[PDB]
Amino acid sequence: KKISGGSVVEMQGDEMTRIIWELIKEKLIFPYVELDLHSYDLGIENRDATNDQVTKDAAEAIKKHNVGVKCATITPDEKRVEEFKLKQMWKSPNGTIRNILGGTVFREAIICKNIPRLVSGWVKPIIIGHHAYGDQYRATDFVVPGPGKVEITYTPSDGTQKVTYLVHNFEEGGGVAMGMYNQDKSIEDFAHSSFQMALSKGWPLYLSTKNTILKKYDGRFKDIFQEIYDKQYKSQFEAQKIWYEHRLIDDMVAQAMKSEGGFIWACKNYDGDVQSDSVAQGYGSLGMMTSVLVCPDGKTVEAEAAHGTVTRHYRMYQKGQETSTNPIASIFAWTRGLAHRAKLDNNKELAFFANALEEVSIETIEAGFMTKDLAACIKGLPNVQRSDYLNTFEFMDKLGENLKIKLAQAKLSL
Amino acid sequence: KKISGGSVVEMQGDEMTRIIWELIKEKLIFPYVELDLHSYDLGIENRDATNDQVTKDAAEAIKKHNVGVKCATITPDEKRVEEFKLKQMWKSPNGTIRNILGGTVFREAIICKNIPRLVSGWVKPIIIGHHAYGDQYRATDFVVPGPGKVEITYTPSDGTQKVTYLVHNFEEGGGVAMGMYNQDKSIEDFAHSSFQMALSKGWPLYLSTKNTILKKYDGRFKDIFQEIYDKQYKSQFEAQKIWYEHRLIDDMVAQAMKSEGGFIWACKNYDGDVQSDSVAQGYGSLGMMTSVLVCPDGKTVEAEAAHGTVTRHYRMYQKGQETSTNPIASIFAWTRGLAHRAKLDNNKELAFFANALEEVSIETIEAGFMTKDLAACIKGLPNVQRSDYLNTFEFMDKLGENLKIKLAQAKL
Ligand SMILES: NC(=O)c1ccc[n+]([C@@H]2O[C@H](COP(=O)([O-])OP(=O)(O)OC[C@H]3O[C@@H](n4cnc5c(N)ncnc54)[C@H](OP(=O)(O)O)[C@@H]3O)[C@@H](O)[C@H]2O)c1
Ligand SMILES: NC(=O)c1ccc[n+]([C@@H]2O[C@H](COP(=O)([O-])OP(=O)(O)OC[C@H]3O[C@@H](n4cnc5c(N)ncnc54)[C@H](OP(=O)(O)O)[C@@H]3O)[C@@H](O)[C@H]2O)c1
Ligand SMILES: O=C(O)CCC(=O)C(=O)O
Ligand SMILES: O=C(O)CCC(=O)C(=O)O
Ligand SMILES: [Ca+2]
Ligand SMILES: [Ca+2]
Repeated sequence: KKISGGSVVEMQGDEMTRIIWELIKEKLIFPYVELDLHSYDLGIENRDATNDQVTKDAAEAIKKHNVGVKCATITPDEKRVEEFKLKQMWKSPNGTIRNILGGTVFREAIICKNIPRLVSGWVKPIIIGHHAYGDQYRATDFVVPGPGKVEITYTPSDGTQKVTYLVHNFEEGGGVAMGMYNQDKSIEDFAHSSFQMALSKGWPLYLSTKNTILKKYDGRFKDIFQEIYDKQYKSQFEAQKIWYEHRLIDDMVAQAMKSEGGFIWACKNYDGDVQSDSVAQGYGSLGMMTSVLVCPDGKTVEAEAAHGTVTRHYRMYQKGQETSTNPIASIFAWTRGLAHRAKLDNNKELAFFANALEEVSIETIEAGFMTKDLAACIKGLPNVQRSDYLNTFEFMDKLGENLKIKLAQAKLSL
Repeated sequence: KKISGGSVVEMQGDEMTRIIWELIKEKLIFPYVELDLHSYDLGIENRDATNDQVTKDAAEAIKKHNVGVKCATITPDEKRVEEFKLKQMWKSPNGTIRNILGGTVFREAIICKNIPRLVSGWVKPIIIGHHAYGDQYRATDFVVPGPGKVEITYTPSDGTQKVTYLVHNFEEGGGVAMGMYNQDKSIEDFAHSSFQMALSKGWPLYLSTKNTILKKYDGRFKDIFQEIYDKQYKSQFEAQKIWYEHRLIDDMVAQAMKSEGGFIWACKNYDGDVQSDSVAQGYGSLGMMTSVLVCPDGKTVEAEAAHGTVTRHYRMYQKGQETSTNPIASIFAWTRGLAHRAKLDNNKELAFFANALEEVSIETIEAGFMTKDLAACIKGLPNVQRSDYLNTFEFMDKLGENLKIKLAQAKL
């Protein structure tokens, strides 16, 4: 440890990403960077032991220190309750954190020149901002056990009126029902971040909704974006020869699929969650994408890997079999977090380190050293041989070597 | 107008699809087929005129006659209300029809061997069955004007305690809120249709949900599928060497993107709606896809194009400008409906005709006569010249001749 990093909130995860997380710290961060590290273990076991209170604490710590880096976590269902002998099916730690912090989640592929895409046309990046607050992650769902009436009601805080809407009358048998909601202020912040991101990149902005189907719910997003565009941002867009356009999600996914890339895609929370996986895989790997939650203040960020804990690879790890799991997304959670840390503190040595590690990661892959997913992009999956890639440790070690070299050359330079 | 078709419900649409619809009847269907045809105009003007009653009437007619073919329709938002001077913002006719009929919507790309895909890997078809009932199409959404409590309650029919849950307490400002629901029986029918489709195609089946997030709501879909699989179709799958698996939707879309295709994808209503467009475009055009609603009765069917009315091309049509818009999906709405009609009536002539029109459509494109979208698939869009594609009228004409030849050559 030499560079003085400052205050960072670290959230430990589960399964294969927890393995990779420790390797990143040991071989990449800790040798070169001293951090005041506020560490919260979001491993499923510690969440169960704390009644998921560690998750709320971690989110409050991020508010305090303005940067956090999160490892992927298990969101348990019934099967996970049985697997770990959990007390309850805990809520997604990502939902909990994003709903405490608010803001927009920006996701973008990590491009290496030698890696063929699955989608032939994307020669420019697609950047998905997605609203981080509300909707399905805050929803209230339940089983309808039998016949009866489901209603949803709104009571203003003065208690002077009540509006009851019929959801469904279940005449025969049961089913499921759910309420969900969003807030105007959170929607307004989301539009601002989306418009500002478009201007920062010089790219057109598209917002996707279902507003033809949900006329009030999605119509509110469409209206808030349009009001804020026509008032504040529309001339700035024209000055850069870019535009803002609302599209139906149906049209939007087809346009993106056939596009060349090079646009900002504003998504509702659920669409951004799902489409970012399609996009990341389309550029060739879920392991090559960045995800940063940018809070409305412009000060606080949470960087993360958007993919999951890679359970299938973890099961092989548990048997001693070789794994090749792409660490790049998890590494970029650290570099994006430290880069923001550096900016807040005007720390040039940290800013240099964060970019250096990003450069090493891409250069290493472009020199032919990669995990199996990326070799599968170059070859076909059925054509890949063991000699074509590196196991998770071998790849981390190669990154470690090249990082030491790159930082050694920087010190020698000038 | 020789072959006797039987009874078919026709639903007329809007904008560019409406133009193509009448061309298909004139140049393709009516010369070779006589039908007992119950026509319902779902064009946005007639729906307004009838206060949407025509949409429910058409759905009731499909229940009666077991087959319908639907042109794409406008679902109005505020901008459409002003455009057409509408009385109300009408609900989607597709939502209305699907929730009356129930069942599963099956969507599959129409493959021409000369058309390159956007997605490198898919050499086998992807069939999305999607639940036709409930969820977002049946939702109750509203604006929250200001601070206050939104709650959701369940009052059982047995007189027992009413159950109340807090949705959100808005502490400052307003927002939006929505209820939505689904029914056990509809989910069970959706499960059975999915398992049977996989066995009939010999392909593995995947169900995608968000059940880690919606634990009760999406958990019910996952539990019902798993229960019906274990007790009913499991041994049949193993005999055919296929399998059923639930995946989270995040994993599923990425798995699908990198696959070679060749599976049935069971989706919830909203996911199937959206993913079907991404899959159709990935095989290279929104114009090449079949969409067939299969009702739980095993009898009734509604065939449609899954895409919209193509407003942008319609606006150019309104200016007298040349357009190239892909009719194939609107045509396959006709062929799929007639094919089902022919199966119900055991009409071997109608069945032959329906297949022939499909073969003609594919063979025409495979010969190099295609609309602009398909030309763009081959050459890339910036490289497409005018000599590479036929305009919408030209393309319909070329299909009409190849059809006339294919049936005359079959007269032998
Ligand atoms: N950000 C988050 O905290 C987050 C997000 C999503 C899911 N999860 C959680 O993760 C757990 C597992 O979910 P899941 O199995 O649906 O999905 P997953 O962990 O994302 O992995 C599913 C598949 O995606 C591929 N993959 C994902 N990340 C990869 C990487 N870094 N390198 C190489 N391949 C990668 C692998 O494909 P192959 O099998 O073909 O090799 C893997 O088997 C669940 O408990 C879920 O709740 C967490
Ligand atoms: N089944 C239905 O009744 C249905 C389904 C969806 C939407 N709609 C309705 O249709 C209206 C417009 O929707 P939208 O503009 O979002 O999408 P759309 O009408 O489906 O088409 C939008 C874009 O998709 C491409 N496209 C769709 N069909 C095509 C075809 N047959 N041939 C060539 N290209 C095709 C065109 O791309 P390019 O612009 O690049 O040429 C078009 O501009 C709305 O009122 C909506 O409610 C109806
Ligand atoms: O939190 C979860 O359960 C999944 C999160 C996810 O898929 C995402 O953030 O893209
Ligand atoms: O009914 C609508 O408004 C849209 C329908 C749609 O996009 C679909 O059926 O896939
Ligand atoms: Ca996701
Ligand atoms: Ca659709």
